[PDB]
Amino acid sequence: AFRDQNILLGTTYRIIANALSSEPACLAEIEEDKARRILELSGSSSEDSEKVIAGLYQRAFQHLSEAVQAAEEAAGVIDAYMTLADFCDQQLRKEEENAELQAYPALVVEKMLKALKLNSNEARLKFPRLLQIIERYPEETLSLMTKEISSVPCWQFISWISHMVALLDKDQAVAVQHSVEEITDNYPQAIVYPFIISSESYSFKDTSTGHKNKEFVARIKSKLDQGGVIQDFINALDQLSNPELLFKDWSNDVRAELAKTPVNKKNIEKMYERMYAALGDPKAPGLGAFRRKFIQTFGKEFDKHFGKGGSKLLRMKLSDFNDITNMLLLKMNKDSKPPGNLKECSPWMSDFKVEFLRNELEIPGQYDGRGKPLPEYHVRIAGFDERVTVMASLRRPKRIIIRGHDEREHPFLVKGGEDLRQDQRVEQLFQVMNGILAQDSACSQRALQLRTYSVVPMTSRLGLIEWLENTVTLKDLLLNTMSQEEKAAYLSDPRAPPCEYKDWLTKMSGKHDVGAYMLMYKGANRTETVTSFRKRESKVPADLLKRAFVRMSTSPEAFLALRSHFASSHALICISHWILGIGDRHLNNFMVAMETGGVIGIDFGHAFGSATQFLPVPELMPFRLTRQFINLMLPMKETGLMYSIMVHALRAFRSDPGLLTNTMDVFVKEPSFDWKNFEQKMLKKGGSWIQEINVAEKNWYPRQKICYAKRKLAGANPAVITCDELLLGHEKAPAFRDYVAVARGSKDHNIRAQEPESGLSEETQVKCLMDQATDPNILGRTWEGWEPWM
Amino acid sequence: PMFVETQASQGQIRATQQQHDFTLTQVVLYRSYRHGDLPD
Amino acid sequence: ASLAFNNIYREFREEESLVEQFVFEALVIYMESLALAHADEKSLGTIQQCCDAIDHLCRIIEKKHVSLNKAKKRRLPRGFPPSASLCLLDLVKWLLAHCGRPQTECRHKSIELFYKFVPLLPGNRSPNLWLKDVLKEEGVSFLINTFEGGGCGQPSGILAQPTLLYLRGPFSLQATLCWLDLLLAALECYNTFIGERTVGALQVLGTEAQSSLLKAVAFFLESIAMHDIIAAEKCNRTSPQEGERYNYSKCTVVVRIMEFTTTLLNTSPEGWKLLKKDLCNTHLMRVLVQTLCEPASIGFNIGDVQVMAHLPDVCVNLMKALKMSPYKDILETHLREKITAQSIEELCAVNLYGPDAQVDRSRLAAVVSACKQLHRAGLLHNILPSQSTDLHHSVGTELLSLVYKGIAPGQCLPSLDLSCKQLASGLLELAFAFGGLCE
Ligand SMILES: Nc1ncnc2c1ncn2[C@@H]1O[C@H](COP(=O)(O)OP(=O)(O)OP(=O)(O)O)[C@@H](O)[C@H]1O
Ligand SMILES: [Mg+2]
Repeated sequence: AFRDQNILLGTTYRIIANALSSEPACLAEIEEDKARRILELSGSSSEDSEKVIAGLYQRAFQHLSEAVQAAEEAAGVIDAYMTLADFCDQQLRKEEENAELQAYPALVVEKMLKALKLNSNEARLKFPRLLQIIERYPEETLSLMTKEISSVPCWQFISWISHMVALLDKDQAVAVQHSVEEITDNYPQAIVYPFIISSESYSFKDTSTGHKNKEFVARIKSKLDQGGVIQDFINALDQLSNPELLFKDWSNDVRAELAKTPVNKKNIEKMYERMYAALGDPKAPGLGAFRRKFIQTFGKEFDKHFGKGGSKLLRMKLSDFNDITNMLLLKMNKDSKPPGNLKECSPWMSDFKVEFLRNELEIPGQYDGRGKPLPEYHVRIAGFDERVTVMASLRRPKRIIIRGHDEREHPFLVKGGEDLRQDQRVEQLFQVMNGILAQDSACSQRALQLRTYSVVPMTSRLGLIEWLENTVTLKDLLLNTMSQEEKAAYLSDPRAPPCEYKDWLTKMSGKHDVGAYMLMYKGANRTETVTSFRKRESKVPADLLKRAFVRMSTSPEAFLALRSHFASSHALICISHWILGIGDRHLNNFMVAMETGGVIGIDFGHAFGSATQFLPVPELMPFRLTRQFINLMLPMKETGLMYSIMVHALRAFRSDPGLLTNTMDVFVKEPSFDWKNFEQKMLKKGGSWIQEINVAEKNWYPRQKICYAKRKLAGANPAVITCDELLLGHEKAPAFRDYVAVARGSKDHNIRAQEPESGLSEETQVKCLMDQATDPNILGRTWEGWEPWM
Repeated sequence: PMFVETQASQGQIRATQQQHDFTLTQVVLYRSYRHGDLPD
Repeated sequence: ASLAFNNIYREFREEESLVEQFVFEALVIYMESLALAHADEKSLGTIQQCCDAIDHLCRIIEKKHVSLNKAKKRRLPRGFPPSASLCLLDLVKWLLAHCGRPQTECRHKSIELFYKFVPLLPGNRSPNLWLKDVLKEEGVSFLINTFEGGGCGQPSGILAQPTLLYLRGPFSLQATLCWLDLLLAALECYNTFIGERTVGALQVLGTEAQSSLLKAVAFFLESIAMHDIIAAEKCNRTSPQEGERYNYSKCTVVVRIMEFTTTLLNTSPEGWKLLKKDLCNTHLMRVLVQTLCEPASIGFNIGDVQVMAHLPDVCVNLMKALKMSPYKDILETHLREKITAQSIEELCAVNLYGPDAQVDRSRLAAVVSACKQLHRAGLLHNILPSQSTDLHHSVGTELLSLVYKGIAPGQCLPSLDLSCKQLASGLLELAFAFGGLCE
């Protein structure tokens, strides 16, 4: 009771001190007795408000440290550790944003690792803050960290194992080196792919420390090649990728590099040999007949132009290199054809034959992280079903079916060429997010959970995504509901919205390219866009989703449950894609489960409002709430199910954001989430922008992406966030004033302009959030491939 | 997943003949349909 | 998948273009599925149905043997290289390469399919001649890498792992079973290829060859064969079922080693000298006299009457085989310490007819079956002389007079139990087997 008494009294002092610091004018607003009672209670006597705030914090730290000291004699000791730990962490952040905080970075590390020793969840999720605080305070904590993380159970790090192997080339590797090798001893398959993906980027420095790091990494690489089975599995999966697509990606990552003169041929030759090792040299590690046919058609021309060696392309010719690649690609996008038997493209997967005591190919993504692993029940690969189905997209990924040893069949979506680490960490954020949603009463009683699917990056330019079965994408659902008159009249008719919109954009601008928006945002006033939007809105049938669910269901209770599940799941992913700020939510990026009705969100390219920052035509909406989603709930208005789901989920997040803001922080502070990766990501996508006509690197600075996210989780107007975010990306745009004028609203037609900028509440914020996403002035002048009329 | 076939390389029905090749354990002729072949 | 072929073989064999494209691809994976069926339990009959399917496909191949080995563009089986054609000879080479694979029944079917398929090839030579050709033109150690090398894929087997020490980790029981099955596969293929003549005995395990069969069998008999106390292969806690499977697998490799040495003696007469440095010493002879005098101490089971109907003839042919050898005296010196005269005057002095008197009557039946089997070998008068007067035999009537006055009144009567009849039938059969004595 003494320990809990001191926890509570320290929390009281912390609440008062955080209250006076948020607005230090309410202290001179309340009462002459109340102000004097606060000024007495801190003990400091200055009447300056800054010293009385620091004195309140000192009393809070005194009481909480007394609680930690009293806690050293399961549910009540780790609470005492975590209150002091997150208090000193919050103080440290309040210093590091802009001599009292001296003994804090030792204290956070010590008490947080002690809590993680005692099977905590809130200390397990707040662990990468320690590896972030090690670098920024290396004097107080580099050997303390090591001697305390030594005696911590090795499987507590599996969820954050992709940070340690990236830390393993630093000045502070010794603080993690014990747990990495303990993981390699106990559970080797939990570290294999994050080790492989981080061996690509080490750059070991030249000290007595860096050489020991190189010795340690070589030791772990010797320990992880159990027969070299995984590199065969990765290579045979890498066979399942279109070769003209790998060539076009190589043209991308050679052209941009070669445009930087004095081009410095050292990395260019490495890029070329990595091209020729897979698309060149035919006597290869085990290619199949697909890649073999490709090489026999186009391997002789790769030294006719680029030279044996590769020093023949070193006459950079930055226009004529594109001429070479176009001369290739004109044939290349015709001659290839994706094969549909697994023996025709990957003989190692065709001839699997799990061997007589060699190893085990565990099916990837099975160490989630929490609890003891117990890999006796993990699924191992017995063989691959010989039916590969190609999806119909530009970056067409193949679908394989892995027959696991436990009587069952698992389908996966193998896609090569792109970096899946962003998708994996967004899914990890969703795990944190609907772990928060489960520990809330009003959300668990509604049973609100985001549908998560596992994403595994094997290496760069190759990864496996779990296949979600009996699902179909939303645009395919809407287009399969349509009758052959509605369907073909929507697809081939010049008065249909996908053809009328382009005419209306020429009618406003004059041109036929993406520069039409930088003239239509200024040239078209508010009533023209709204009226033209309704005229191209009423051409699609009014109730496609209701007819989809009617012909999808067989009884009125079935229809009611399908529509209620669609509504709840879509409102949850609408409010949870805005907190992260995920953009480019067109109709193919949603997938609806045909046997249950729920919505799944896929394809997380744009992470933190980079849709409304970096695209040429920005996307000024929080989420997808077009006319179908609100005709489905008719006769009930928009105060119905979706509004209460959004309000309940937003309140559940904004109750305690300490867990969420830290995880968004360690996601956005990753070096692999940077401008080089985003630039090379949107290049192989077509999408809204085709090239970069920017001034220097477009100024990606993640200092304030999370400042925006903390503002919107603390209470902000959402349209204030949109102007604040396109101010970072569109100030040198010719239509910046009209972008802000469109996003801000009217003070006449919209609730988002009739509110303050900040200090909002949950009902109010979702009110002006649903107002923005349904604004016809916003939907009428947004991107043409987004299809806002649906 | 159905088997998509192999990538390419680089008076109605026949009647029941009574004469076999393989012995049992321990130009062909055609006919038409006789009312129990197909469903009615 | 096997039930669906055992119904349609009758029609699938009745079309040429359907059988001159599909038969090799069918046979290869039906072998592979039978190899996968090694793991499951012997009640589902999946092994039975795959052997039925393989025999149906084999009779199909046997009929149309003239058109199959003609080089034609057929449909390739899994694991096969890309070729301009396919013949039967490549299938024979696939069968020969998949000879020493660890899975039992698939190894058996692969061996016998090879033997059925070295005929029906264009020139019709015997398997002696064709393998001599391929051993003239591919090296003798290729064949040793097929026999010894388990399967073909991973470079493994007892050529890679001669002792269980090289297969080391934390102790897993199933891994020792993998090693035993690899050794058992090499034993079976060596034993079959030397028995059905087809190879020279002295020119496979000889001059300059890493034939790690003899190293493996020496390590097996040195420490592993005798004392399956299963701790003998750990260097925790054992269950009966983990131990019973171990004893079954341990017994059925001892049996195949006994048949292998039998074939090695009966095939090459001057190749006795190979099995001198390792085999004919305390190890193999200790196991053999142990199996003769009491097999259940070594790890067998009495309930399986089938293996108790196979153990007589294997030890009989083994004792008969080195009867005509320089190892007759090592046989005699290892038999004439557990089988002596006082060894039977000891056991002839128990109280036989009591209602609980299995105090040596349990261990009498082992010596009774031992002398029955020694007599059927034909060496009973070699190990037991006539030490009374003459050809008028001492114990050959003393056992008769024993069981005679054993059912004398005088305590009132001996009334008989269950194992008394089994013992007495054995004593009578040994007494009658001693020679003559019908009068
Ligand atoms: N996790 C998944 N489970 C099942 N199907 C999926 C999954 N992810 C994608 N798909 C299917 O694959 C198709 C294309 O996926 P992907 O997102 O890789 O394509 P893309 O090249 O990004 O194009 P788009 O953005 O139009 O989807 C989707 O339309 C969807 O039907
Ligand atoms: Mg997508």
